[PDB]
Amino acid sequence: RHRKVLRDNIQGITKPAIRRLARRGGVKRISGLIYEETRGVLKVFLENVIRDAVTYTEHAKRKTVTAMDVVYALKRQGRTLYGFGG
Amino acid sequence: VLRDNIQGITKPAIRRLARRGGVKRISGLIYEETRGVLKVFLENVIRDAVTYTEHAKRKTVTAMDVVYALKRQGRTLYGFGG
Amino acid sequence: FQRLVREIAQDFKTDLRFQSSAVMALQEACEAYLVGLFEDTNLCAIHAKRVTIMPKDIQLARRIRGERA
Amino acid sequence: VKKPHRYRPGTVALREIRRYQKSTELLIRKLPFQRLVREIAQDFKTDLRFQSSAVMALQEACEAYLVGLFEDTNLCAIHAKRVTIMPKDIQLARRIRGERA
Amino acid sequence: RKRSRKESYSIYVYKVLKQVHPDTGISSKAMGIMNSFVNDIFERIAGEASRLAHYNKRSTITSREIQTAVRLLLPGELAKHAVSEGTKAVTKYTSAK
Amino acid sequence: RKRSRKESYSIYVYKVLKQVHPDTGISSKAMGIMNSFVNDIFERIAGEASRLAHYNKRSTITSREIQTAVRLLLPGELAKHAVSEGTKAVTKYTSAK
Amino acid sequence: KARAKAKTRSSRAGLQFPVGRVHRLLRKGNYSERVGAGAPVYLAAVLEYLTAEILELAGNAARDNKKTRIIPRHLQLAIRNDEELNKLLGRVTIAQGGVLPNIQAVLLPKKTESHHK
Repeated sequence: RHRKVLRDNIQGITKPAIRRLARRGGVKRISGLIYEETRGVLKVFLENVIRDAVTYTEHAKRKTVTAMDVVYALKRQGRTLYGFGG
Repeated sequence: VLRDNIQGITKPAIRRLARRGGVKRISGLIYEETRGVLKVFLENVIRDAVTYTEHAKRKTVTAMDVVYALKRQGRTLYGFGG
Repeated sequence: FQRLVREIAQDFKTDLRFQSSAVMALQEACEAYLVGLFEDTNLCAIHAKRVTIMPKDIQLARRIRGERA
Repeated sequence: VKKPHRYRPGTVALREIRRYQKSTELLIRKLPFQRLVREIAQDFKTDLRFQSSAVMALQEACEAYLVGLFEDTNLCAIHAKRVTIMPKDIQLARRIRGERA
Repeated sequence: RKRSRKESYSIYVYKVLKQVHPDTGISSKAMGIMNSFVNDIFERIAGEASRLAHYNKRSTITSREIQTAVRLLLPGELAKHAVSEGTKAVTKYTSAK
Repeated sequence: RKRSRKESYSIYVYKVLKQVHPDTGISSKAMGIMNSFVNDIFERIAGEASRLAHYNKRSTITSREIQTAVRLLLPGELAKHAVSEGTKAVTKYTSAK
Repeated sequence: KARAKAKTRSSRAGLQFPVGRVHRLLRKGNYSERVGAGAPVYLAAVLEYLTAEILELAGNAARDNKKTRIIPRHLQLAIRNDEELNKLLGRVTIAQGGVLPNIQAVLLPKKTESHHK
């Protein structure tokens, strides 16, 4: 058998979920090639933020990533986040 | 005769700038809109500049005020000190 | 989303753990970012007299924001 | 030779592109820009004086900003299968950067 | 029995809310939002004031510097009204010692 | 006779330039550019270090914090080579007291 | 007393950038209450490395244009042609710098500009 669920990866971010997301942005009609590209885009964003978060985590000699690290890592990219402390 | 002075930013100079930006062909209506856009940018900067100016109780605008006001709008500028 | 984060984090540092609220915060940030991106995408699409967004629109929007990659 | 030599439309524009892209000198004249700055600053505070280098710095900032704007505008234009930029292109780019006004 | 102590701006936000809309409540998440918002604005203003001070080789942050930073960061009418409130506050505080 | 004193990083840049390209000069404007560049990077790094310290309730800025800030701000290979140079410098300084 | 003769901290570091001036600039500037001895050496090395990289690329462009003296144009050319530096300075304007030569392929005329009969 070969499942590895659909890639054991980003492909669990299913199509209709992206559809709902595009619906939030007011969009009506989407092409079939969008999905994959969006996924790649998402990955890049996450990568950068997570990297920074992990780096903050590494400075405190912890093995648990806290919310605060995510907040700060987001703040440095100009995407400050409210509602989780800081 | 003077013409609100925004007209000192003439057509051919704007054409030249657009040429530096890779533009080949320009409609006639661009000019007015561009002028307005330019005005807005300047206004914001100078406001901040003058604010820094007002804080020192000086009457002479210095480069540093402009540099700071530019820095705070996310358009940091190099080559005039600081 | 948990599994995705865990995989990517594993490739930078091993056996990390994540609090739930951190995952929630990443979820909020990602969804807000994507929403904004689709918004600019849709505007770029409308600019070309279309109604269907396409990859080049997304590329255009991200290139203009400077979120290059 | 009888008729004047005449380049086709677009070629001289391209010549202007390469020439101005090779060099660096400022394109806008000093004095009008001085008068512009002086007028606008007067409307906020009176009898202000300006150092020359500040004016030069504003000139650099303005020209770099405009260049970047035209670049994004041109990309937007190409995206619509056109070559002519129009106001809605500029509005689009500016609306995307967040430079709303 | 060991116990810590985390401060916030909650209680004060609650007071203000009861002043402006007596018959209205507010959830914990939103109060957290307001807490983070207050912290963010505080950080921006103090940092900007610091930068102004350092640029003019003055070692004291005063009301003047705060006022300036407010005019820089915030736009228009919001700045004017807030500045009004600040000036009124200083005038009241300085008199009734 | 009154006279001031404005410091800059000019001379050090000149040394570096002669080290890397002996038969080469540089104009004043570019030197000013390099001066501004240096000051900007200095400000970013120190500011970020400060923010890291304040977030972990540590009141000392050490080499560790700088190293972390560098890995945060700069991307990839540039960071790696830079970090290596810095580590080498610390290792040389600490030994030859 | 003995008063061993003072060599610079830079010389201990084998660097050309200074250290002491950086230490002063960290104490004045409200970055932290106290500063450790190791930091400024690290920071100095970072500054020197970056500076060397920039000037290296500049000198390369300089030789390409047959000019022996570095001017700002060269710096802009260096920065925009290296991906990483462009990322660092993506929202930075260099005075007297201009931009890179670049025309989108689509707006040129077609290569069919020759014999057509």
